[PDB]
Amino acid sequence: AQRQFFGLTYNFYGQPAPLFDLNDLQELAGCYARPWTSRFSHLAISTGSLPVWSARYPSVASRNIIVNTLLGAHLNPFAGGQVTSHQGITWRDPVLSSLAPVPAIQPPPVWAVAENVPLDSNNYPTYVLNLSSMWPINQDVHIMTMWALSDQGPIYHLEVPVDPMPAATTAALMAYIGVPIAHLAQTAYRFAGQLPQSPDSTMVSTIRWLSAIWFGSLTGRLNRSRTCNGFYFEFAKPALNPDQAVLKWNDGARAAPPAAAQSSYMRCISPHWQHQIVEVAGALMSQSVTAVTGLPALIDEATLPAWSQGVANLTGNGQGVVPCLDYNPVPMAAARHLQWRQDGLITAAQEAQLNNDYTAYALTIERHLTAMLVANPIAAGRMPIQPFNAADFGQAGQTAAAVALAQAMFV
Amino acid sequence: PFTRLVQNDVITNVLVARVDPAQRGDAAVDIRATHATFAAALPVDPAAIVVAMLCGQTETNLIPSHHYGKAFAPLFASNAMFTRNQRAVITREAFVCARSAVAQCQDAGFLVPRPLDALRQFDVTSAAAAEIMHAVNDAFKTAFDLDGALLDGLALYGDPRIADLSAAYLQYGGNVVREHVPPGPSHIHRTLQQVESTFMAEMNLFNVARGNLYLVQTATNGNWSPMAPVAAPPFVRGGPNVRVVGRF
Amino acid sequence: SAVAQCQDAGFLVPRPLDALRQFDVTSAAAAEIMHAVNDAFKTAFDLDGALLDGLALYGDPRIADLSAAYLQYGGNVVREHVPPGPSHIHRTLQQVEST
Amino acid sequence: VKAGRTRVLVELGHYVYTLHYYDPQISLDEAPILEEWLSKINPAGIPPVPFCIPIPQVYPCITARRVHYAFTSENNNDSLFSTNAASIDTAFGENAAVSPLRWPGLVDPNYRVGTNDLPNRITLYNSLYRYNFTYPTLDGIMYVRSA
Amino acid sequence: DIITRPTSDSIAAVANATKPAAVVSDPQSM
Amino acid sequence: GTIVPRPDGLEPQLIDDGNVPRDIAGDWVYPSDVLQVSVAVFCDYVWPM
Amino acid sequence: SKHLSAYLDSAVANGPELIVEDTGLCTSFMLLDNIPSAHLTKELIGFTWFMQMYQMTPPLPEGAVNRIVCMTNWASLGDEGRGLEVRLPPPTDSSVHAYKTVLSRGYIDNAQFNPLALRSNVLLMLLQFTLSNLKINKSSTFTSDVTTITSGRMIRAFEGRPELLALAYPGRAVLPTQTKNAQFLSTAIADRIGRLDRANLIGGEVSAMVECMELCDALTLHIRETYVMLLRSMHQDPTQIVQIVNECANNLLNSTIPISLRPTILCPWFASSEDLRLQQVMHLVNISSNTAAALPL
Repeated sequence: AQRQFFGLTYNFYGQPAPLFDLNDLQELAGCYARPWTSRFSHLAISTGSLPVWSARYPSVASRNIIVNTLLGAHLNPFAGGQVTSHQGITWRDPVLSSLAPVPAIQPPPVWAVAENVPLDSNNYPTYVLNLSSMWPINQDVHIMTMWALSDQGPIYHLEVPVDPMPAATTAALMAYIGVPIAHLAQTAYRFAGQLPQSPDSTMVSTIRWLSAIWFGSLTGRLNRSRTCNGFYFEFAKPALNPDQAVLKWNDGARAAPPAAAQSSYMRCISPHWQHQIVEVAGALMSQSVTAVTGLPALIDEATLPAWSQGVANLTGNGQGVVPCLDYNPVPMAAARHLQWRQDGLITAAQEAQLNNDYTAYALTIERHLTAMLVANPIAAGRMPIQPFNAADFGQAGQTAAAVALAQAMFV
Repeated sequence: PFTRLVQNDVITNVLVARVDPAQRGDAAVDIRATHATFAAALPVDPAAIVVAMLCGQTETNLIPSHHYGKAFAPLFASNAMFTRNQRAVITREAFVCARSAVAQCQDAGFLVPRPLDALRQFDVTSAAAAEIMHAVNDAFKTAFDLDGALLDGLALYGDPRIADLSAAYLQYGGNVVREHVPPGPSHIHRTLQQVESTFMAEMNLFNVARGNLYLVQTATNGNWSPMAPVAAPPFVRGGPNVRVVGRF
Repeated sequence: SAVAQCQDAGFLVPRPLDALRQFDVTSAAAAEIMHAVNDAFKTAFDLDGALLDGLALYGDPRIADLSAAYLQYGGNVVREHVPPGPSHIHRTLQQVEST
Repeated sequence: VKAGRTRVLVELGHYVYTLHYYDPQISLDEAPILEEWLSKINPAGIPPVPFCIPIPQVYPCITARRVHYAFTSENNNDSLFSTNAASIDTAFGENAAVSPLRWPGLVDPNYRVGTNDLPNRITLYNSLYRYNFTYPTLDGIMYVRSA
Repeated sequence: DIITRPTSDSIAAVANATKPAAVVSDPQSM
Repeated sequence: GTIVPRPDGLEPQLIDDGNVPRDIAGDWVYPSDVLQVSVAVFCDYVWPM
Repeated sequence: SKHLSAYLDSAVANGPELIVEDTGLCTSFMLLDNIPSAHLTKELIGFTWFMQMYQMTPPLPEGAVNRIVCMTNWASLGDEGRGLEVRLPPPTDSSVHAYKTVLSRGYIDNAQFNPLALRSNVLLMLLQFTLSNLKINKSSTFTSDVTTITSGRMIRAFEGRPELLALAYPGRAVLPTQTKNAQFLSTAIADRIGRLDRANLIGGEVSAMVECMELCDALTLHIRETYVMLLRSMHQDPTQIVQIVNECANNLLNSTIPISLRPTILCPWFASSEDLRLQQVMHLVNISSNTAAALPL
């Protein structure tokens, strides 16, 4: 298994306290139930089936964001070795099974508020001694950290080995053909979440490949013309709703393995991710792999927010550092369409039309989000959506480098 | 755990609780006074044991792996092991929903969202809770076509309002374990919350209205819409010269 | 050729009858076209047994150019196309359409 | 109250209502209905609140002046769909047309697939997925025989 | 004879489901 | 091919493709489709004219 | 012998009924003609028009007054239902029986409702509403229409239930004489109908998954999509299944699986330990705790 993890709590965007009200906690972690594997309990195949368009939690990412903020107020044992209370609520037991209002006879100490708190598993010995039951904490803390480390989109990791796929993964994928991305992401989250597993497990390699294939198809390098061992992802028409992808297997030409093992970190540079299910699912799915296997290497600090500079066990600028790339969906879509034309899947006339459709679609997402922010100003004390500026929708980021990586990743 | 000759580690009781002792004033009470204990014993004859110990023999050239290979073959041919998994899931959903239902009828409880709190609910006695819990339990039984005992036994003490599960065992040295069994993250419970939220807006579709009712003589001759009055209501409560009847 | 001339995006064939109205044929629609042509030929040449049925009964009838291939474990793909030789009936048929 | 000297506000947060339509061309008094309604109120419980609404007409008619007593304090009229649907126009009665808001995915030019307003309003025409799952038995998954 | 074949039932069902009457008797017809 | 009957003795009208009723009298262009779906009315209000 | 036989054989079925499929319409609210429109034949001729005289079933109710009411599974063509329903009558009736689930039986009169217990009864009714809607939106055969009112897209032909076909797609209406219904339907966008996209994996096979738009309310749609989401949550790949079985047999009887495309399988056969622990504790609570209970065990 993996007997240790490191983490980092969220950042207050100038506000003095963590951003969530009692109702958020009461609804998102109430009923005295275990909160430790709930991230997919409020997701589905598509936005149309979800109440993400209005009222509280008016975004795809909204619920998971608040969850992360909520956890930041109660992860003190991995920072100071002691359970605490915040606004009258604390854990029921040293195992951190669930939350409850504080007892009246012997209340625990009140938590002193702080932000961007580094976390070590070793600070709380009982965790390791009860690893078999406290395992789910590992995954969620990792997820929270991977999101907390970045503004705009969360960070996740990619890698491709020099070897071909093992047979076991091939058979597993051959049973996941018609599945949409969201369902796939759930299984990955469900797998790593509920009991310890060793990194040398078939599922671990399986999900690792999925993240690779998803990105390769996202960049358009993997298509009906060119596929990874026969697999690739298919994206919905931009004319109706491009926020959907399904797995496919095909008799097209198979891409050759890279000359050397490739790996990097990724994130979305633009606010569109907050209301785009494929981004959320892809990030969560990829993060699940790193959760069970740990971080392969320190993340490059060069292009990260100020609070992310030089975080112990997480970020670095030395030799043993993996760079992190980022992209904007709109330029990415244009690149994907261009690759399709060069592969001959479409004509030039179609490519122009696809760009117009996707840009129109993205504009709606931006228009919705920007209107939603002023509806929920962060000064209100809870953050349903991460703050941003209008110019953030126009950043091209490192998109050119990103497609270059896929170029080298699937030769 | 099998203890061996350790006097302080001898386990005297194995206990289970149907009710959270925190709700009632039993925070710091003897574990035996708060959890029900098991009691069972089987009297075995030493003579039979001794013979079995001394009269054990097998085939001359047994290969255990082969023998067990044949023996266990028929036992893994069907979905038998999986039905219990499915029942466990349904049990989880049923338990959470039942707890959610009862809590929303009390003034407060296991901290759970209360979208319907604007409606009236006067009776909060344990009898009402028991009736509610049975209704939920029967509803699940019908929906998923179950026959055995589901969610029963919780009402054994007759007060579902504080129903909660826990187990523990007691050692002679005074050591206690006291493990908790909280439910996992259900799906239906979240949907039901969403339904209630929706209902609080679209209640008119269920022949249910909101607000007060007026009674004024009006000899109209033209259009008359009682459900959608166009004028402001007259003499809202607290207005001038408006009187509130006595409580008798 | 017949199926291609009824789906106005299909395999490239001269299209003398495009002036005529026609809703674009789906997979199911093309099957009926495939069947009728099949039956007409078998009637004309008095043939027993299957001649073209598999194209209509299974898969998408909207064919372009048949091909067979096998996949090697090393990732190499060996594909063999079978473009038809010079037809004669097709030529005169296109002439009939034009006139 | 029937003498027009008193006005009563019955306080009740929510309740079940009942309608009773009537022809606006003939005399009517709502008093008997209310009196009947009062005749069934016990300490145990109450019957649903009644209401009277004239049937909308398709021509300018002569209406008999009739008396009403009961009416609500809010707009509890959401369940109404349309009036005189099979007619060219509603002349006298209240004129309800099919509100586009419940059909964004059918009439809105700016409708996008995958949107709704679920927590606040219900839309009747949407887009959805459908599936064709198969349920293989255990032996359909693996080689079931001895191993 | 000339070749014909029935369409698939689903095609026929939809077609038959939509056949308004050609002549309708109404009192106001010039 | 909707027509619009009107009360008070005004003679009926027909829906222009710009979604505005127009008088029956005059000149008109019918795509085959609208005729196939509105022949029942056409036989009673347009054809007599 | 009953207990011993029970404890020894687990192949006694009695499993929860998980797979329920609907081929009808994913809606729970029915448009209802409450007050019929009058037939005029002497005076006021022409003010109203019925689709009946055109041998057509109107896509919308055409009474004098029309209402939206809650009726679960009113269009549920296909498999048999869960067995519990919610059917409110039109508001011209009592509709009180739908709120007498609890605290009403021996207490209030038949023609009343308990105003002091409203919240509980409402909650339970909504619960029944939720449970009744737990189905799977199954696909069905699509086809194009060769008629004049075609939009270029294929639609879902409800063979044997033509009235469903008329109701499903109001856009396919035929409109004479500009009634209030026509004044609304005439604004319908042309192509907002029928199949939108599909996952076509195997040549000549039925599409594994399809996306379309038709008559469907949001709330029921949200429920059912969650239900399938739950089902996916308890499913694992065959590689997992065979590994689990092999482990259970202490790596004896090591079987394996074939390697080929398995397009649309679903094996809801698993759960989490917490659920197992919960069921285990609950089962212990159900049985008696005396020596006469553990003996068969």
